[PDB]
Amino acid sequence: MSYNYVVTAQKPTAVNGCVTGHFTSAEDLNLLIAKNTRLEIYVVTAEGLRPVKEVGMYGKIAVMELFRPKGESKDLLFILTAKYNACILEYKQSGESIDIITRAHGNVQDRIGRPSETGIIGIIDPECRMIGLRLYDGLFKVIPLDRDNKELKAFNIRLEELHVIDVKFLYGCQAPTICFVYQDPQGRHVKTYEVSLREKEFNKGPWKQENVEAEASMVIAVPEPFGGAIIIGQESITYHNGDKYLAIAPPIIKQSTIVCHNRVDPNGSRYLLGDMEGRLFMLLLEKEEQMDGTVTLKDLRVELLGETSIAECLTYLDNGVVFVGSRLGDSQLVKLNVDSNEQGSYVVAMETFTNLGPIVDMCVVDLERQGQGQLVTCSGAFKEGSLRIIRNGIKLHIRTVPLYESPRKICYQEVSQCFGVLSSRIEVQDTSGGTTALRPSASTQALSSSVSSSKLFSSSTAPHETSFGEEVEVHNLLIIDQHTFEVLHAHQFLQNEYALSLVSCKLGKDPNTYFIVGTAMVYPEEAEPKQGRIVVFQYSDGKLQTVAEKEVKGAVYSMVEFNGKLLASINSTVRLYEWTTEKELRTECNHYNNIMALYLKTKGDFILVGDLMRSVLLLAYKPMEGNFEEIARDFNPNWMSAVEILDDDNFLGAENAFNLFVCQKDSAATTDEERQHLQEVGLFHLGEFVNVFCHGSLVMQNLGETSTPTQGSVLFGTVNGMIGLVTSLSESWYNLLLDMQNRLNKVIKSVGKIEHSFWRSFHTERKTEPATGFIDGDLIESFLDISRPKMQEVVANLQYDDGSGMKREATADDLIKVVEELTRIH
Amino acid sequence: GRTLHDDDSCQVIPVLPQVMMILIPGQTLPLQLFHPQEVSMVRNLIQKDRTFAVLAYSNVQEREAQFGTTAEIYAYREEQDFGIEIVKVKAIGRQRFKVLELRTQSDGIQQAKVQILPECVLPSTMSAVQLESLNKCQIFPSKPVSREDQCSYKWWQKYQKRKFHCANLTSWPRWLYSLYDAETLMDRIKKQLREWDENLKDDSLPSNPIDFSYRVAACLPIDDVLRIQLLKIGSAIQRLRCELDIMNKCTSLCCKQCQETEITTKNEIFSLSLCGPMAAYVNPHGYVHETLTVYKACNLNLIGRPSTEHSWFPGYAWTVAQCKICASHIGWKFTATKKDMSPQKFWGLTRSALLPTIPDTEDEISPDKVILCL
Amino acid sequence: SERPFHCNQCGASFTQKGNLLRHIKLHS
Ligand SMILES: O=C1CC[C@H](N2Cc3cc(C4CCN(Cc5ccccc5)CC4)ccc3C2=O)C(=O)N1
Ligand SMILES: [Zn+2]
Ligand SMILES: [Zn+2]
Repeated sequence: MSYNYVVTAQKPTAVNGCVTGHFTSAEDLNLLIAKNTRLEIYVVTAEGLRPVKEVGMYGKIAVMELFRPKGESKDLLFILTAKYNACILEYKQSGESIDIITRAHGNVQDRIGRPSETGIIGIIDPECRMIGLRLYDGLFKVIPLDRDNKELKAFNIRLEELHVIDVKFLYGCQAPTICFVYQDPQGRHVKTYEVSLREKEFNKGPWKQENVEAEASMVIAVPEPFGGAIIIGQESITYHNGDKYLAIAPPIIKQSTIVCHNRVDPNGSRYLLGDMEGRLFMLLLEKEEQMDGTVTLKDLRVELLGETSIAECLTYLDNGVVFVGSRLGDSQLVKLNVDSNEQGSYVVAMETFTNLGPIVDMCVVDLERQGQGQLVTCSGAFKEGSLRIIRNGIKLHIRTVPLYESPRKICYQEVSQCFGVLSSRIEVQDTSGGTTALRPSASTQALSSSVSSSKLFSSSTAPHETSFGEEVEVHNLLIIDQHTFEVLHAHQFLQNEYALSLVSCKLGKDPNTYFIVGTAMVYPEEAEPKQGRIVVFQYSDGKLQTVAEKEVKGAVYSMVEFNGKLLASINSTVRLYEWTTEKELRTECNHYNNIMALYLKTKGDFILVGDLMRSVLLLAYKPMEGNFEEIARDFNPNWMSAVEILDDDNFLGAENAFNLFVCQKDSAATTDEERQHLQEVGLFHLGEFVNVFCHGSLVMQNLGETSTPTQGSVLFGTVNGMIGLVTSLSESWYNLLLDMQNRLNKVIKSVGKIEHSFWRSFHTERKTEPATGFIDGDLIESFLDISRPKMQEVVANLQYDDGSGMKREATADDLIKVVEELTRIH
Repeated sequence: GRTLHDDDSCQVIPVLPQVMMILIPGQTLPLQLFHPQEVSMVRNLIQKDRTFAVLAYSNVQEREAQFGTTAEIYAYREEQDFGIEIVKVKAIGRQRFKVLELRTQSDGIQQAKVQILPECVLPSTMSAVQLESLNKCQIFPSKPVSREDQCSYKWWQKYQKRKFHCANLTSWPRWLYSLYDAETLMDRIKKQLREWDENLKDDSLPSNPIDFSYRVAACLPIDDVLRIQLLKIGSAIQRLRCELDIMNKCTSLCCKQCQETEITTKNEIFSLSLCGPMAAYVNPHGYVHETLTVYKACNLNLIGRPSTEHSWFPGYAWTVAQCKICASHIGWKFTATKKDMSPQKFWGLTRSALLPTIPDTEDEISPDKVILCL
Repeated sequence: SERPFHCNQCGASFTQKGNLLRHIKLHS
């Protein structure tokens, strides 16, 4: 019933995997990076990285491992998607035509089976005899690596240990042996099993169960010289190999948790380690050749190298050049100097690759052109906290403004040529009683500073204290110039005051434009919030002044401008405030809901409300009555991340398993039963996690209405930095473009031979249906990159409905100009 | 074994006419059948699926029902009691459903076309942003399995930070995700049920949150029309949330025995001495009473004349007070002897005779409808 | 009407024996 079109404005920028090897040819060294659905292949030069190929898949890349079976010139690439698509890929070049061929493929999903808490784990035996997958608790899938197995037929093996945390394949074992850390009631332990392809069963491993530390989180297989494995936990690093079990907790590491690793020496003598706070370490495995050729491990030593961006994964290339794959901030290349610099760091940044990071809020502003809008986002977390300015190249031009603290919300106040941003920085409890900052960030290094006067809850204060060392986050409201982007003022909120919502608008008869923030007093023993404020600020003459301070009974999750009035949501209440002439907030309306009013979008007198469990609710302000009345609803439980009003009748939301959905006001609604029920009319597996929805376009808005083929324009920012745009269509275009999609699928070569319809099929852990009401804009726009012979294959025997009378064979030239019309929406 | 239909499918299964009480899945239902058509129809179920329907009536007199629960028989025995030959049958609630049609047969037994409502199971809220490297820090180093070490919110605080570490990737904080986290919601309930009545939490309550939510829906002190709301919810999370909102709305106390008489509200409580509002007092015959002091109480009759004999609050004379409806003992009315006494009249209710309930608005002048939260 | 039949549990006074017995049974 709703015909919507969805297209990528910015591919996912966040890195979630990386491996090195010889994939293009046996000689040159490759670096392969996974950016969610994208896969980038590089060649390691002495200068930097020479890009070679970049391909996309019909799936979220969950496993990516190189390996060279016996009788192969170069490595093969194994990938496993989020929907459990398996495949082995080969790099093939014929002069200058680069193509990734699908040697074998298949889906390895099991009907029935609990997806493990630890997620998908994929490991390949170092002798390339087999692939092991840990997909479900209590099972271990084994794919035997035969030239015969082109469909990847596999078998599961009963696994008595249910809560497995990590598993690797061990080097230098008679039979393929797996080593894993699991948990049972007595704590965590490490155990080994041999895998028999003949018996299709488990056998006793080389060295039986051993007890490990409480927080054992990582297993590293150590190459052939050593044998055995290294287990990294929260405070210890241990090496185990049957006879020996060495564990060290050097003081340099106790302060942080290690989350990623990578091997430096091919024999395993050194490893790179990165923690949650950006630190970088080096681990040394001391050897002893003991004549024979039997090297025995003697000790373990750790050195602090320096600080990098918060690393999701690491990979050593060569000549001390290391690729830092980051999810929260920019990915980097760093040099490892043998001799320190003046700061003490042996690491030096070489290149910086932009990562729009986690986009947690954004807005569109025209800013300077007065014709072309620009997108300013809240990207990254912690020291990687940043703003980003995205605009069209006049391709995408991105300018970065680092904050060194986490930004939460952003909104634009044209009246004072600046932005309002809510941010939070981490401080540590001081022995004096106060708190100590970790580094100077945007809120600390501001020109002007202020703290709100402890008034309402200065007398109403609960008795509790914070222990030394505890991390406690302080919230600020930042004012940022719209040109230079420096922090003009930083208002610090009360202690334990948590800032949730922020808006900039004019209220009532008042012509002043205000910064309104909704807060919530967050205490640890207090589970649901019982105290919060709505503060009205005014920014005038470089100084920020508190105008009004309105206490509420709970958390102000959302606020919107509602035709001259302030529409706030306190827990389950939808309260409407009015701006008195005495410049104070006076309650006019209340509406008490069945759900917590977390998501709030408004169009005129309609209000769209949503909670975290995909409970969609539609309210309307009745002017004569002076209160709220419910219109319709659709409560289907599922996790929901953001929501937006397309038009008066359509509603767009993003829900669990990276899906998109459209709920629609039921036409032909005769009963008050079906009037008051919204029908799900569109479902789509986007592959990304949507955090924020925004009306606007990054193109020249086009003054004279030049028969815009689409109606509406909604942008959205995701966790992996992907920025997308959604727009509505007409019935004839949807029906046409849909038939375009199904013809393209027949001629298009899918990486890994994944069926497009399967990739976009609405998927959750329980339910999996096909996609409706959504056109894959990225698939349509790919029509321009195929050859004219493939276009003639696509258009062959294809009619439109133009006039309901002139349906004729679409020429490839008619159709080419059509897709060009669609590329112009971003 | 176990006969279970598929989700969202249409099924046509019989309804027993004698039954009326709402059946929550999981709890057991014992029945006593005398009529031969009831027995004959049950006997035929033992051969086939062994499942029948138990409706959740909104008005039992008119027999109005929109939902209900399937009941699977698991015990059958032809007994004798009081010179009557009766069959005693035990069934268990299984699936929920939505009422479609109520065609009544030639017998008194009536069939019911119905659509199976599925139990909505959601993966971890953070599972939605992919199980990456901070995943290995998602699992916990066992539980403390200590009543006093796991009451340590130091443990529950470390639980929140670690389970919801990825909260900073989204637009909401960790503490919001705790408000939708089952384990947290469960322990929030347990702490309040133990507040109502001391009892062993480990044995009495199931560990699974689906089993927990339903089990609590049965034992909650609420009207069966209100209980229909809980039967509608498909997500154990929304169910646990709703039960917490109810528990917070049970601000009044009624007669534990008849449960038809609202005695007093929590507002009327007050601490007479530093001892507290509630304390344990003894009478001259060795009987121990946990007594709650409240300013005002109603729907009570007095017994005998006032006496200062062995009064727990000198300056006041007690008069035995009992329920208007069932005459079970509720406590005493305390009346001052002199004029300089501060409250002059108050009430001493014994705790074991009370039971918390939602304040009903039987006065139809201002009946604002109770809205439950999800 | 001097009520010499007392309940040791709650203290109720009653004027004939058989009325107190009806009372102490409701306590159980
Ligand atoms: O404040 C409170 C609330 C009441 C509660 N009581 C008091 C109480 C007294 C008696 C017996 C005591 C002995 N007399 C003999 C007597 C006869 C005539 C005149 C004076 C004495 C018979 C009743 C039995 C039960 C209860 C009971 O539950 C309590 O102890 N304190
Ligand atoms: Zn009673
Ligand atoms: Zn008595």
